[PDB]
Amino acid sequence: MSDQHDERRRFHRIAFDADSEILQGERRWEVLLHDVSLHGILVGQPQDWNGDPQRPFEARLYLGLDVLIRMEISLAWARDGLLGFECQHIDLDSISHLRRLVELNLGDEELLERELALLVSAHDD
Ligand SMILES: Nc1nc2c(ncn2[C@@H]2O[C@@H]3COP(=O)(O)O[C@H]4[C@@H](O)[C@H](n5cnc6c(=O)[nH]c(N)nc65)O[C@@H]4COP(=O)(O)O[C@H]3[C@H]2O)c(=O)[nH]1
Ligand SMILES: Nc1nc2c(ncn2[C@@H]2O[C@@H]3COP(=O)(O)O[C@H]4[C@@H](O)[C@H](n5cnc6c(=O)[nH]c(N)nc65)O[C@@H]4COP(=O)(O)O[C@H]3[C@H]2O)c(=O)[nH]1
Repeated sequence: MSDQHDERRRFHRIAFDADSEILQGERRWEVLLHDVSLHGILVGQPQDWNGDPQRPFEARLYLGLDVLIRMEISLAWARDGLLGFECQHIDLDSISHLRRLVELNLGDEELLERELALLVSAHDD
């Protein structure tokens, strides 16, 4: 309840605002994306959400004018109006645009040490 916010996802998720659309079968809907990860996405639940949580969903993100990203995701969970999705497959090109978003959001060398060492608890040592 303090500075732990009960973290359960190894590392945070590049949170930024943008427009996202989800397509499941012959049905499409417009949604706002609240945050994403190199292997997961979070979105808002629209009213026209006429889909079966058991069947897969596809997500398309729109950032730049020439930046169209496509990812295939499945319903992971749903709580308080928001919906989570786990990436099952994503285009090689889309993967790179996500890398670009992560790199730019990263910024550059910094201090706080700890924060930097935190990568230790996950990967790359
Ligand atoms: N089943 C499931 N549900 C998910 C997942 N990701 C998000 N959610 C749901 O969506 C909510 C969005 O987080 P928030 O409350 O705005 O804001 C979050 C966030 O700011 C922080 N937080 C919690 N766990 C983590 C974590 O592992 N990493 C980071 N970076 N922040 C976390 O604490 C706040 C409270 O978290 P919640 O009450 O859980 O609130 C979460 C949770 O109900 C997921 O992978 N699986
Ligand atoms: N970027 C992004 N990715 C998402 C989101 N929701 C789900 N995913 C992806 O799908 C997985 C969901 O696992 P889970 O079986 O729901 O189980 C979750 C859940 O039990 C817990 N967890 C993670 N983050 C939260 C959170 O914010 N709130 C709560 N309450 N639980 C969380 O940790 C587990 C993490 O599972 P993994 O598969 O390792 O990590 C996440 C992540 O890879 C989302 O909103 N954004």
